[PDB]
Amino acid sequence: EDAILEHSCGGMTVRCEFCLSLNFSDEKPSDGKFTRCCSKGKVCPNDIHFPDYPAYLKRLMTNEDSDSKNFMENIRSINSSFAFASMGANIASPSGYGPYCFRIHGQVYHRTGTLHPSDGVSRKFAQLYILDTAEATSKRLAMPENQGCSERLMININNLMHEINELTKSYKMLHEVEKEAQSEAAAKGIAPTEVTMAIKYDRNSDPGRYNSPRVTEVAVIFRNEDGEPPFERDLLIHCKPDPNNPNATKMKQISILFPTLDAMTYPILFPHGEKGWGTDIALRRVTQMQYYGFHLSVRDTFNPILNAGKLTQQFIVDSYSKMEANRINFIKANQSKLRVEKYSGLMDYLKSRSENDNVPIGKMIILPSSFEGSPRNMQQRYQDAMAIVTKYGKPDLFITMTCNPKWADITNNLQRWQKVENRPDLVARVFNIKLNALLNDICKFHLFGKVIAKIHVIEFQKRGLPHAHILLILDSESKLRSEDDIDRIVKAEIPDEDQCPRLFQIVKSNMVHGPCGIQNPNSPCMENGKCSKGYPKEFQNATIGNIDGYPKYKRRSGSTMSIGNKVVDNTWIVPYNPYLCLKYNCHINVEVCASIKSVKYLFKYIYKGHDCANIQISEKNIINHDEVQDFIDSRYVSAPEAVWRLFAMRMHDQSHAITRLAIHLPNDQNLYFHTDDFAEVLDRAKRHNSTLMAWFLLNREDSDARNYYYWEIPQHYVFNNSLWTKRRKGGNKVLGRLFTVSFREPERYYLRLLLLHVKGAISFEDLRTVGGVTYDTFHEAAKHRGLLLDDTIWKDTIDDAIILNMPKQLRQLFAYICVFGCPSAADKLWDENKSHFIEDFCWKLHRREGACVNCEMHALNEIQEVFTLHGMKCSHFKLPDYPLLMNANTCDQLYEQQQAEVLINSLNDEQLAAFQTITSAIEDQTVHPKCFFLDGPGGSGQTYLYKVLTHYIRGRGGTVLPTASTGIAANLLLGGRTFHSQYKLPIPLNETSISRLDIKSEVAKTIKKAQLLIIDECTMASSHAINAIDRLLREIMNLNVAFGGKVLLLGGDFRQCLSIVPHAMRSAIVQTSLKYCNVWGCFRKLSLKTNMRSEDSAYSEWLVKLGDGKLDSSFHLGMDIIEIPHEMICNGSIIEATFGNSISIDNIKNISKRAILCPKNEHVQKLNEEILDILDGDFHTYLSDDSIDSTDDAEKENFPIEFLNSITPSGMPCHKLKLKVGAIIMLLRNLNSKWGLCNGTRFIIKRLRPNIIEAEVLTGSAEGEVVLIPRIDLSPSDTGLPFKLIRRQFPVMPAFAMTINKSQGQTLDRVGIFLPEPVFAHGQLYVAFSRVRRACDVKVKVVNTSSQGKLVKHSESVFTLNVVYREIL
DNA sequence: TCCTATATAATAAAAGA
Ligand SMILES: [Zn+2]
Repeated sequence: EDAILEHSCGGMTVRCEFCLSLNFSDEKPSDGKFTRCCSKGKVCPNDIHFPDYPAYLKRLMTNEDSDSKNFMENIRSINSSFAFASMGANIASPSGYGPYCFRIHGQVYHRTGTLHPSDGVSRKFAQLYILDTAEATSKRLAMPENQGCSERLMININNLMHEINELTKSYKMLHEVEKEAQSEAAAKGIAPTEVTMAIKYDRNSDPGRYNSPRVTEVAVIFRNEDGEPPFERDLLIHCKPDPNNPNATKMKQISILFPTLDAMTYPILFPHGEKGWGTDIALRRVTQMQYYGFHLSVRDTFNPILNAGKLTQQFIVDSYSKMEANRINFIKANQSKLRVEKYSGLMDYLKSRSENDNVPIGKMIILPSSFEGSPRNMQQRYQDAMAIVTKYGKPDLFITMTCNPKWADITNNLQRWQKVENRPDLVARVFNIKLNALLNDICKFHLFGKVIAKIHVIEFQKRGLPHAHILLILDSESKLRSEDDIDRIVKAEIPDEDQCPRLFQIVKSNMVHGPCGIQNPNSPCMENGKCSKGYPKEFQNATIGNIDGYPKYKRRSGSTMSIGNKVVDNTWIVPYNPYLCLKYNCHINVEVCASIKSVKYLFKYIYKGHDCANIQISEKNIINHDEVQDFIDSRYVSAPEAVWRLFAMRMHDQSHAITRLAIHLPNDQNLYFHTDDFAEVLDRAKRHNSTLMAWFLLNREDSDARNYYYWEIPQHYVFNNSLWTKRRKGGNKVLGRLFTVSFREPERYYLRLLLLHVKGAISFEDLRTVGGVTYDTFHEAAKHRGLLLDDTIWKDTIDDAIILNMPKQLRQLFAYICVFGCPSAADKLWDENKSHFIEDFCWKLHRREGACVNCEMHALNEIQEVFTLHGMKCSHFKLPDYPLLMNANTCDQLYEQQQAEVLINSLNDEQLAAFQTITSAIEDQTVHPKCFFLDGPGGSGQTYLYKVLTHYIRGRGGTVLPTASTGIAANLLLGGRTFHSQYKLPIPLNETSISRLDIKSEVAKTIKKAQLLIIDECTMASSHAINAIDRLLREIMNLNVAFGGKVLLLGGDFRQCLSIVPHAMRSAIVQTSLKYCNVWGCFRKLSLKTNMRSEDSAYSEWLVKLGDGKLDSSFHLGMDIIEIPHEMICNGSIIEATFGNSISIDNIKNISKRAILCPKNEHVQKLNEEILDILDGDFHTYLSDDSIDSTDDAEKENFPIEFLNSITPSGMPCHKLKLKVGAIIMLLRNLNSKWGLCNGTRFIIKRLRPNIIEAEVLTGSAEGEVVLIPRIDLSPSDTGLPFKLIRRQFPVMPAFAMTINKSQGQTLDRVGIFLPEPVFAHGQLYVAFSRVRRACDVKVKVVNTSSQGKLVKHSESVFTLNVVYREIL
């Protein structure tokens, strides 16, 4: 009403003294000098006379001239025609002959390979194109109504350009060059060709509106590995021929950093030439951002850059691509190589340093790239956002705001000739002034109560309108716990027209409807559903009960208004707040979050880079109707985003910054040193102090610091130059976090516990000292303080095993408990029960109770084997230590040679050919990249080659080092190890990832000697992991050739499901795969598609077709629709058919192989319960104890134990496990991969007792050994959850039914697929069908729904969706 | 919206109330 007045910017009256520049009053900085317009007084024009803009072009740009309308419509084409330089593009040529240059979207482009390099080697060039987006007018353009600039206009501009432009004499215009290319083509008879670009639209857009001419009309499409804009692009200059000298070359190449590129590329914007602003005239030398900043500003004198219609959009989008690429490359080029080594190691090396010895010291570290989109930067932002939630608790309010193009402030400023779409600068500046005002109201004015913490991220839509998502964590006093509070903040109904007319109009247009969420929300094909026909229903109450985990607000039926000749009721009014909507006239949606799980989904807004789209380029021939089509997946940048990034405007803001503290052993710190300056490091080392060491000094000299614990010191002090100083500026609170340390180093784990609970430590000695008595080790000190976990559960588990009387298993149980579970005192258990553990060894070696030596040693050695695989040693656990024995893997050379000869004879013809190529490469002495990828359907053929190759190489005396991506795959291969263990790659795997293996370590020597390295499942391996293997191999060898010139055999099948990513769309997922990595070019493909099926050869052929998406028989009914063979479909209950009518303890072994597969985990849990009920037996309930590892005692209050019990994150055991004798169970942890236990290893329960479960292995090498599985501590694999849940439960899950993606490696004799809803991934259906060898053994049941079931109404046949991404295969 | 392989340790740079 009168009280609420719309926010007014106040006009552009204010101007800076240093330079004339019209700026809004709010934008003025505190100092009084505007940074963007002139960098204070630092930026000034050079003293060169500035020519006036030519009159004829100015009259055309304004509407005054008669032919002005035509000029504005064709500005993109006219500018390109008179330009002196061109951009290269790669397009396939029909008939093998193409014109030298072709026109795409109104800009001249030249085929890659038009200029052949004098060196004779052609650099790879990334592809960047400018796309018009609104090519709906192509049909009118094709029609000869005008669409030629009227001819007279072209002649008049051409005459003006020659008279006023000096460059014309030196360089020919593109329009003349294009004619010459056509003339050469005409003589050869090469046909004229037309090139067109199309975008497959994404499902995210404003409802019913996309690609609006008003929202955007120009964009850059670019493809690069990490989404960074490409530095290397091809620009070719055509030079007018000189009669005097034939030496001059017509084609020369200029890089993105050529000095006068701007004047050459865009002639209309700078007509006079390389004079005035076209030449370098910025003074006091000026960075690229500063130059663009000066030009894109509004001043009284006419500015060509902001008043040129479509060209203005192209200039801004092209300039952002050039500026970002130049900054990223310059920073990377000017980077010193850095190496990190511990202080103890460097000092030891220096004392024993060999004179004149060149040895690399330490591990290489690669510093992060500047671009925000790069993976490492994004991961840090997510971790920082997560800790604000952990400390301040669950978020209370989520608010989203979107720009309105018809806002009064944007319209009044625009001059009559300009249109909102043509000028991007005003939209970005007005939005920033408004967002800052709303942000201030919420926090500075305490709107919606006191706000403690805030996170805000701005993302641009395909239309290009900017929208910002804000999350607010309120203080405890104002937290919303009542229906009365929820109603005042959020309202979901149409306002009374008489009571509040202005509000009624704002709600009527901005928030009238929400797109119905039925497969496609934006598409208006569901016209009825699009407006007022959506999920919300008349609840009639605030009901903040989290029924579905989302509160449902009050909606009352019976109120409706007329919009677009339609009636929309209270069913669909997006939740809106009155004061905010009245003040800023734009769509503001306020929603309340009442579940911590709701944030888990919402936090993913901060994980994106640029918008992702799919573009297909087609070349067509007029003479004959021949078209060639190619598919490119590339990032998209709109014009409004580019102006936002070019100016210094923030895209992410967090209220509290985070400082990371360090936990280090007493003599080991971290020093980072440049490789060349080794001598300086020795002097610098004494001075360097890490955060922990500094804390000791602050305690020694300051009384006040004693009160705070080590974790809280960052909040009250700041670190500069290796010292801590008090902070008196009232600066942004910094939270402070301590990292988590793993049990692999026991002392460091004990140190973390002491720092968390001990305060006022003068020096390391004080931390160990407790109650006036020093203790020799950190572990002893912790026990006396009493901050250690109880070991009662472990003692009981060991006692039960002794009663069982099976000795070998008891020794294994001790190893599994110590490595995975954390035992405070392992030594005590071993000493008390030593006789029971070593009883078997005593009986065989020394008859009955004989007295001899090494009986204990033999027992300890068996336990040590499990420790070696995980990397721990017996000394760490304080067990008695005996020196390790030595054995040789190669064994008999004669035996390996004889076995190899027989295997070679049985190989198939395609297989034999592969053996010959791999053997030849090992013999060849030339230094050339030697990487081979073995393709072909996943199956028996690939494994047999690995066996024959290993035998042949061992026979010649060389060594092979087999490794595999998954634990189950590793068990099959001899001596299998997970590739993440062999090369010790970091678990997050960001772009800057380096292997932790030491160059001089014994393991490194083994990799150097090995002739061949084999990876069983490349499909699972991500691009980052393959890159890290390349760096380590290059470092160990002296060569710089890819992969150290070592033969590699990364066999894999790409039809199977790709590696899961936390959030991505089709365009995002394809780029991270091995195919889009740079090293892929060197790889040479060997094909092994010969099919090896014991029976039902027809079934194998059908599987390949489903995987390749070649089945198009029913595609006519719908896209991606296939028909299952009739015999397989089963109306009857899938449980009865797949597992058999009879399920009993007596016959469980016969039906053990069979299993049921379902797409979503929820359905799987329901099926498992029913089968368990039918089985005879008595239910035993094993409960679990769950805790959150935390740096703060209060953090536990925010997430209560009752909440932790309910959550069951993927890859973790259930809180309440119900199991009965004869059930099938699957291990969820690798444990001992070599012996047989793995990520699968399904077992049949034999006996169940408290604290111990006895099972028999149904799959893998063990095949029937009896293993006892103890409780172990399991932690969530994903980092999405804010807290780290440590839950101890038997690592087991009921396994009668498994999700399709958990069954990639298992082989099942009979399988039944139950599909409640259609599949949603890369290889989902293919994996489910592939498990069974023959067609008769698959039974499928489909539930009828909108997209699946009997799609033809009169046809009794069932159709299901098959999803395959064509680009990956 | 969903699905979840591996399973240990986490960067050099100035400046404000
Ligand atoms: Zn200025």
